[PDB]
Amino acid sequence: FSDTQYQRIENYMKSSEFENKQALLKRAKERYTVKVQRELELDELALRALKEDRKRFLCKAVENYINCLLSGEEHDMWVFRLCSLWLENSGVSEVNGMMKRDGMKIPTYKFLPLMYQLAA
Amino acid sequence: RPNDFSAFQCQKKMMEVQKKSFEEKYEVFMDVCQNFQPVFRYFCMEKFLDPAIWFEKRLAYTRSVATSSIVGYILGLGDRHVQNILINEQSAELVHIDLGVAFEQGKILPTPETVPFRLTRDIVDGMGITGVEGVFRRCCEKTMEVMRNSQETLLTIVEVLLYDPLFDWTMNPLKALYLQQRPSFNKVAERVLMRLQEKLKGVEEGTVLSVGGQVNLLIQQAIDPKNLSRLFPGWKAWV
Amino acid sequence: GVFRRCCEKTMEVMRNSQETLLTIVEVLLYDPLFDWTMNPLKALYLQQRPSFNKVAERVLMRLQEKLKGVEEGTVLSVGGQVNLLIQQAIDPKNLSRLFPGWKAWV
Ligand SMILES: [Mg+2]
Repeated sequence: FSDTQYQRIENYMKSSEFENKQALLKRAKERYTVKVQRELELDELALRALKEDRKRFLCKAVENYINCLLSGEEHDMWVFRLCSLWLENSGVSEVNGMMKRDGMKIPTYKFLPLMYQLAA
Repeated sequence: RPNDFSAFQCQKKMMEVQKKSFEEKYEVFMDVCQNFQPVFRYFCMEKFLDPAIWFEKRLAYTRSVATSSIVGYILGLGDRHVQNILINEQSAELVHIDLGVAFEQGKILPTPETVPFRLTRDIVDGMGITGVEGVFRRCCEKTMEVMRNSQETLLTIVEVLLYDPLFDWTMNPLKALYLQQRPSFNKVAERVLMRLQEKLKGVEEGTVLSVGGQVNLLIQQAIDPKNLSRLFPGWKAWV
Repeated sequence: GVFRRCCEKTMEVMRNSQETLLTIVEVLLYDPLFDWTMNPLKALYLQQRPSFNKVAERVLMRLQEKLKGVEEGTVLSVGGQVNLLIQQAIDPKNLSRLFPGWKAWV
């Protein structure tokens, strides 16, 4: 569920509607000045809130995936998702911290199917 | 409800929280909704004293709301505030006016609209004790089945319209600034057509949904308090 | 007989596990050392007779469409998709237009 929400937010940020909204704001940028500046403040606040929500969802999804992999062996195939949420978010310090603390307790053989992708 | 908050008080409370965080907006909206209860159910009560006529008018109102909601969602109708919707005093049916904003151009506004249609507390309260669980949901499902079964014709009509040279449907900064005041074209047209084609099928957020599932998703998005708290105060979410 | 039923069963299996398949293909396609895109030199070598991000995203989109019933924009069942694939594979007009090295007549 956390991954679904995170992917929804990411897809919205990658959508063409977001680009159209940003382009409309920039076109409005170039007593309209006060209103344009106010709307720029508003959309900056919205962008910061969206980024915070994305970070929270990503962290929750990563930690729950690690816990699921630690719990049992029936869902080992989901390890591909975990690395996919890590290799694409190497900049985020929380993901690296969660990996370093907990993912080193995961049995190593579960990482064998994607060993080619880690080494690269 | 003389003891509740007045409309002016609710408007003032919601306008002063615009430049704040989302949790503060949400808590202010919830507090306003706590002290502002729907009273629309009396509309049919004081105009039709005969129980049979009252039942008929209430059913007609519910069916009109369902049909208008589904059709407006399909066409991406926006700017559905209290002054743009009329109710007939004889048939108790809704009429929609001021249809300038359509095809989801309301989501490009600086304060985007995050609801498919207007399903606020007064609208649901006007439906009876059951709410949106009886006639409303079934009528919405029937209308959506009709729309899905005739998708090719709808795409054809919208394709004919969107390429009309004199139809100015795209949002521009001047219109955006005028709409919200407080006291390449080919790519856009193709994307709008793609979104409409996705709508007329079950593809929501990339997954195929049935008519019932799509109706449930639309209803739960329309009445979601977090969605309602984030809209423009002029839309009057608490009403 | 057996061929169509087995194809339908395999396609049902693929459809029921689409999320995992998208995840695996996403992991692979962004591997820096995986050179899967076509280049003019490889194209010229393959048929001799005697932005990366956009391409990867489009390939992922096409794969996601494949693992559902979306063929030519319409949703198809497993049987319908299998029928479409079979009729495309054996179509004589399709076979006549391929490279002679593929040996369509064989
Ligand atoms: Mg008006």
